[PDB]
Amino acid sequence: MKLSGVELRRVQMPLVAPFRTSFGTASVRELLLLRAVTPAGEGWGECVTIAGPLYSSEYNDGAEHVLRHYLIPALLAAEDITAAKVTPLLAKFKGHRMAKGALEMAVLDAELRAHERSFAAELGSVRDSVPCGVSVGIMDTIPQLLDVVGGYLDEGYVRIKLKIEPGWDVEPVRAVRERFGDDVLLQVDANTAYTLGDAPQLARLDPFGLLLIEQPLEEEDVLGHAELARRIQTPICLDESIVSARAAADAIKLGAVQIVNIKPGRVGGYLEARRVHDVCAAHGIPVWCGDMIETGLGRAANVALASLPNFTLPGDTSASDRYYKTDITEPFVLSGGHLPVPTGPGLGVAPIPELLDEVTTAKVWIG
Amino acid sequence: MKLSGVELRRVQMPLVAPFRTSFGTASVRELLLLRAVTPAGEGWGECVTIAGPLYSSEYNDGAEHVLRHYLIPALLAAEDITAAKVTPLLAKFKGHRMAKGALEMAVLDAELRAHERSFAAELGSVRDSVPCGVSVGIMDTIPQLLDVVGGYLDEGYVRIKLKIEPGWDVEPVRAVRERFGDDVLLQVDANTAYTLGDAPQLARLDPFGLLLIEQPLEEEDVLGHAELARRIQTPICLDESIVSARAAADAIKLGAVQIVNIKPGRVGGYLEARRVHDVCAAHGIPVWCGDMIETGLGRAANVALASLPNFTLPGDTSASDRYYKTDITEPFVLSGGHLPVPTGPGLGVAPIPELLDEVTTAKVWIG
Amino acid sequence: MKLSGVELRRVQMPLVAPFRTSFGTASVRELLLLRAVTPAGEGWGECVTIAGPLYSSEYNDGAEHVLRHYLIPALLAAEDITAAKVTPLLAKFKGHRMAKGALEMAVLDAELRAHERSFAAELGSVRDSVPCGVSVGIMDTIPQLLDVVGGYLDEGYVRIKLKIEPGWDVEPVRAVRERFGDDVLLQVDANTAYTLGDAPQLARLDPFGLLLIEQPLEEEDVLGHAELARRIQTPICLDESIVSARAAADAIKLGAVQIVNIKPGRVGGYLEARRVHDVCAAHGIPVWCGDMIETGLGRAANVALASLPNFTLPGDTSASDRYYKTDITEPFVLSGGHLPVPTGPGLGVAPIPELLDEVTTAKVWIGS
Amino acid sequence: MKLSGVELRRVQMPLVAPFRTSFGTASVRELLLLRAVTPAGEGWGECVTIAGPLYSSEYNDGAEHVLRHYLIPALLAAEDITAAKVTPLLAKFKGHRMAKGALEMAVLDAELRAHERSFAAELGSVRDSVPCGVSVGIMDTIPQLLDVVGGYLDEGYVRIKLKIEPGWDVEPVRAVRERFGDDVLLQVDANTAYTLGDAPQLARLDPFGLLLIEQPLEEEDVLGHAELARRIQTPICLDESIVSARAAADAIKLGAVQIVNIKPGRVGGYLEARRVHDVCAAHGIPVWCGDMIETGLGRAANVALASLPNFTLPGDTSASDRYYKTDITEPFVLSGGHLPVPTGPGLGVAPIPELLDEVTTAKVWIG
Ligand SMILES: CC(=O)N[C@@H](Cc1ccccc1)C(=O)O
Ligand SMILES: CC(=O)N[C@@H](Cc1ccccc1)C(=O)O
Ligand SMILES: CC(=O)N[C@@H](Cc1ccccc1)C(=O)O
Ligand SMILES: CC(=O)N[C@@H](Cc1ccccc1)C(=O)O
Ligand SMILES: CC(=O)N[C@@H](Cc1ccccc1)C(=O)O
Ligand SMILES: CC(=O)N[C@@H](Cc1ccccc1)C(=O)O
Ligand SMILES: CC(=O)N[C@@H](Cc1ccccc1)C(=O)O
Ligand SMILES: CC(=O)N[C@@H](Cc1ccccc1)C(=O)O
Ligand SMILES: [Mg+2]
Ligand SMILES: [Mg+2]
Ligand SMILES: [Mg+2]
Ligand SMILES: [Mg+2]
Repeated sequence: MKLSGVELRRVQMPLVAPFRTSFGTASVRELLLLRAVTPAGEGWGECVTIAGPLYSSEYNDGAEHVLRHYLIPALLAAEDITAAKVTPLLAKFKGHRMAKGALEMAVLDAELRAHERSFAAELGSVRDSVPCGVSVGIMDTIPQLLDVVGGYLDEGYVRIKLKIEPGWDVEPVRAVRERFGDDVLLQVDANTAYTLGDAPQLARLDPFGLLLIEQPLEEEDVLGHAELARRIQTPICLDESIVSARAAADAIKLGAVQIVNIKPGRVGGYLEARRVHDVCAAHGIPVWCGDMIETGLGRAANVALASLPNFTLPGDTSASDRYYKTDITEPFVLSGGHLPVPTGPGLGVAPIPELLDEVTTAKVWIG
Repeated sequence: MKLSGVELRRVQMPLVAPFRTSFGTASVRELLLLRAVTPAGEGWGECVTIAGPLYSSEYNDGAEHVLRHYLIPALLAAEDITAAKVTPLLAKFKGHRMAKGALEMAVLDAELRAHERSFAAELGSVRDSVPCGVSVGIMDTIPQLLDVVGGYLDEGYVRIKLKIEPGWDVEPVRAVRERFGDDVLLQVDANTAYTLGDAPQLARLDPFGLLLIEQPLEEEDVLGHAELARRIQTPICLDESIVSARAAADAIKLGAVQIVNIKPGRVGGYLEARRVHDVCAAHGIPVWCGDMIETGLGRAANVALASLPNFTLPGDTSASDRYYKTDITEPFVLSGGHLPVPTGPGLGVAPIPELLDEVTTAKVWIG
Repeated sequence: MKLSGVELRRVQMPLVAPFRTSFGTASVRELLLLRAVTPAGEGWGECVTIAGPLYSSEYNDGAEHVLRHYLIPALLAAEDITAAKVTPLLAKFKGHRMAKGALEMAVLDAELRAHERSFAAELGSVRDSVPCGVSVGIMDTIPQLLDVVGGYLDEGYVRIKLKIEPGWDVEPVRAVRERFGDDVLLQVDANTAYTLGDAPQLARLDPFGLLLIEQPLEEEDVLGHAELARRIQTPICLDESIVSARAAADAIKLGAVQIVNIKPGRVGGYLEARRVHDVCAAHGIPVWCGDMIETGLGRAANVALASLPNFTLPGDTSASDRYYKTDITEPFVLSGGHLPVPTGPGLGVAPIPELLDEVTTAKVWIGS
Repeated sequence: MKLSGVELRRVQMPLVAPFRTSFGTASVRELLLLRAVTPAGEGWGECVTIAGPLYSSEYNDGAEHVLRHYLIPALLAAEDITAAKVTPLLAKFKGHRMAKGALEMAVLDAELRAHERSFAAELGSVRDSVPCGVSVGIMDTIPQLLDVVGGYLDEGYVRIKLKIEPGWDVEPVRAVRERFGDDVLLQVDANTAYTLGDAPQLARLDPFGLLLIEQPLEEEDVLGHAELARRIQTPICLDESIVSARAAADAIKLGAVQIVNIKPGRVGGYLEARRVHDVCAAHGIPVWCGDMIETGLGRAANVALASLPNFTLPGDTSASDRYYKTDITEPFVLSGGHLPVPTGPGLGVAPIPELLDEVTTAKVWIG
């Protein structure tokens, strides 16, 4: 595969409802899409960065910059190229995992389309559909939360994840437990908002039987998570900290984690994500698929990834309409709490050009 | 892919020279080959069992029996089949890894041929050729060893591995070191022939600067290998003990291993072998590709596997003519101490039917 | 003595009731018997393999094959043989523990009959009878389970062991506890059906005061069992994982086990079983005797084994009639919840030839 | 067996040469023999106590007393008796292991004679002869030591063990090494004579390549031995400390021992000794057979014991004439450095009544 060039698009899509997290609130999703062009044809990738460096150090303008002036040129200068070779070709560049991952996705989609092979087949899928949960944001009042939660249970979502932060943890959890009972699969996610000094407050979650607490402490504090685990009954899950398969292995060896959230972009691609899955499986650590409010492109890849054998807890890969009135691909629709795994070549979906154009803010060709 | 049936062949091929190991001597290679037939076309697999249970519990008649009456029927009874799905379809059968691996290889070869994709591309190859060492057997006299070794260094093999056993360890190593010097990459392999009580004898290998000692103790004695490592300077490498990715992770956590030999058949296939590679990479453990004196079918798959990024020590995948005057495939030929990675669809090689018939002792169709 | 030869028999015996486990269901027991012939006399051994490799990698056709073409010829080729020497003579062959154990049993039985000595005396028995529990399979409905359990408590079995699997764990246990109370000795056995990810489901068994959970995870996952132990209150017992005395020592050192199930065939014979017992005793680990639905030959040997001092929990060595209408030997009959330890030479029992012939499906002689 | 009674004999036998140890010197062996009488017939046992409590707390008069007033009556009062049941029948009496062991030996010899079975068969012998070393005492001068050692090497003993103590360690070892070379198997035995404060002195034995140092510290100081092992290169072997299989397991778990000396009387019998062997084997710890200057009765039982599979270092079971001009049984005679394993029923030997009467100093019947 000689790479001819890449099209970078900025896209802006309105959200059905504001999504609030410990780091801020969003009414819109701003993202980067990549169209890799080969002599064979096209492949699509999606960057999971957001507008500013509030979740991790990467952000949309930074990703666009590093892709345009370093990563894409390094691939255009090479002669062969395969999805596997992207990693060594870009290894000299430190970090920028979300950007590398987006690029690897587009290359992989082009490569697999050319062999008429699905993402699911390449990654090692063993099922045709996957059970889906939903991530629910911080709200202004308890009764507004109970409404939203009740709504998603009614749609048939099999698990609820609540965003939490200081001032919004024990009360929402108690309320959800009182209203909906102890059989609902329930977990929480802090996005780094606590310190080890807040252990006694997080220990107040012990009686509610949560599946897990996701990333209570900061990204770099792996040892702190192992300390925290000695003080609370709720199992620790890491997200922000798991930047690679090596990072997962390290965290596991140190007793810092019992369940891992896998997000392809965060780890530098679908291929590294597979390795994270394999490392966790080998240590008996369950994994589940995270979501970065992707369009249908990323959603299609994630649903494929989530059909691997060690994904044994429900993921955040919700139906398109949880986030968007109008997706840019044919949308994902919940059915019996599950999403179906795509079947065509590559991602098994492509942007509907009319819908994509409506939401494109900017476009540039790199050749 | 619906699987139509499988052809089981017994094959017997003479060896250029007797090959002696701590468990016995062979002048011939007896093996099983599989031809998986689909509507799409064919795929080939090779079983790495030997005639009796002297290296592991599996052996040729046992593999033929379990394939024929359990493994193959379970795949024929399934609706849709993929290489990835072979594992869960056969999971209810305990052990029989070499047999399962052979069957998975044939299915994978058929699947990939149909997508016009190489084993190298599927596994994640990052190089076009690989450096090759050679495994050298136990001999009757030191001077006969020095001859053979000198011969293989002359052909351009980049590393020597010596089979060892009680009564044939320190002397052969000292002799090779006195005659060829300290810069030759040199290692040893015991195939389980020692006990922890022999530590003082194995410590006598400390001054010769060996890369490793492969499987000094029995397959089940992982804790003993960790104990042995506290007593000798030579790094421990495991082979027989590494039956899966989980087994590699367990050995590594216990300090029982510093370098891992990967053999696809021993671990239940090329897809598990890839997971062993990934688990070892994530812990910083170098791997290298083993050899089971395969025909060109297995040799092609191994050379592909050995081109993955964490294979950072030379493998035992020697040229065809190290073992055979006449291979059943287009032979592998050493060139600058390297073998080239195959490029066509699937294995990138197939049996030359006239050569295969000369060496086939038996044949049966399962349908 | 020189071994003259060995007779291999395939035997099929119907079960009184279907027996369901996490790995399948059986209405019949298919097994291998061995008759070792020496100048001194005959001895009997029993292989505990089943028809396919669903419990371990070994199975009946595989055991027959490896016995016939490797194990038995290696013993015929030797000069002098004792039960103890069987292990080194067969050491070059990797695995095949059940097959080796069957052959050792037959050689030992012949050796001990010639010295007019019981299995019990050879192994180090300290009691004349042993308390017996029962292993109860998975059923289609909770009320059918309660009926069967109630029946076995009525016969005087001192302990109940329930087979479990995903979808059949917390409910059957709760039901048995509700119907029969908290004083019944109760345990469960998964035969490898769970993963470490199922720890929260297995932790739901915490309030029911089980003695143990046997082999919740796969055979090779010893470190995982140590991890599981830190997450559940029910003590872990290993079965499939304990393939030798070295394996038991390793599991114990890693905190992966608190109680060990000993099955002689699984460990490569009665002599290795004794060593497992002794290693466990030295580390303070209780053991108990497992059952593989053996005929009266294996049952006799197991009852003997179970009379050793560190067998301090009731075993699965149930009475013959729990499994079989007609045993091929003098049957074992429960009495005050106990089975008596056999007293004659060797096993202390032998097949009744007419009963054995009714049930024999194939027979072959292997000699030098 | 109902036990009818036991005959206790005191015996005194002169030694060919004085035997000096860190705890004293002996020119004579004073011991207890037991003759257990059943309806079936007789069996013999031997107590390995010495005259005073200088090696352990047990001694001849103490053993005679405890046997006569506690142990033997407890067995006479029992209804059925087997060698295995001795242990539970005597369990209420604390300690007195050498005494219990002597009684168990006699009962076992009677039981096995009645079944026409050898000690070797009962214990699990896998060889017909065993290699033998010799234990050499402390001497007044270095040149006298070199003579005695040279003599025993000339007879074909395969290993030398030197008794040592403060003032007699480094010099004798150096001298033996300078005279006879580095290939002689050489070890030392301190019988508890050092403290952890003498570690720098014991570290001066590092360069002489000793197989082991036996019981450098006191019986109770198991943790101290583990400390000492961190400070010297010579492997630690325990003798006095290994009072049971449980003790061996404890010592091994604490890193206090690499090699174990088994003495049946010290551990409370041949049946516990077999358990010590099995425990050590399971942990990969080599064992070897000790000697307490027994008569041919004990010697016969020890040679049988030493033929078990994990006895992988030569024992102290020397030929009868190393200690005695005239043994009370048919004597053990070295042959190619080996002693042959007895073959008859029970011990395979019995006292020659005229020789026994010559050396009997006292006799009593307990009935
Ligand atoms: C899509 C986007 O970049 N929004 C916000 C922050 C944000 C994103 C996603 C969820 C919550 C807040 C920003 O950084 O300005
Ligand atoms: C569904 C969700 O909460 N996704 C992110 C939050 C997030 C949304 C959008 C962009 C970045 C982060 C997480 O799992 O933390
Ligand atoms: C042809 C063959 O498999 N021979 C040996 C095995 C063997 C293979 C390779 C090297 C040495 C021995 C046997 O007796 O089973
Ligand atoms: C090339 C070689 O030495 N292979 C095996 C030994 C072996 C050869 C042939 C068949 C089976 C095993 C090893 O790596 O240990
Ligand atoms: C007789 C036999 O081995 N039957 C089952 C297995 C089985 C044995 C014991 C209990 C349940 C199932 C089979 O392999 O099909
Ligand atoms: C009585 C019983 O449950 N035995 C086996 C199951 C089993 C029965 C028969 C043959 C093989 C396995 C166990 O404890 O796992
Ligand atoms: C004869 C005797 O038991 N003498 C010494 C001990 C002894 C035995 C063996 C070797 C040295 C001293 C004593 O107890 O005083
Ligand atoms: C032969 C020898 O050195 N035996 C004892 C010493 C000893 C001899 C005789 C009686 C008691 C102890 C030991 O190994 O420590
Ligand atoms: Mg998070
Ligand atoms: Mg090897
Ligand atoms: Mg079980
Ligand atoms: Mg001593």
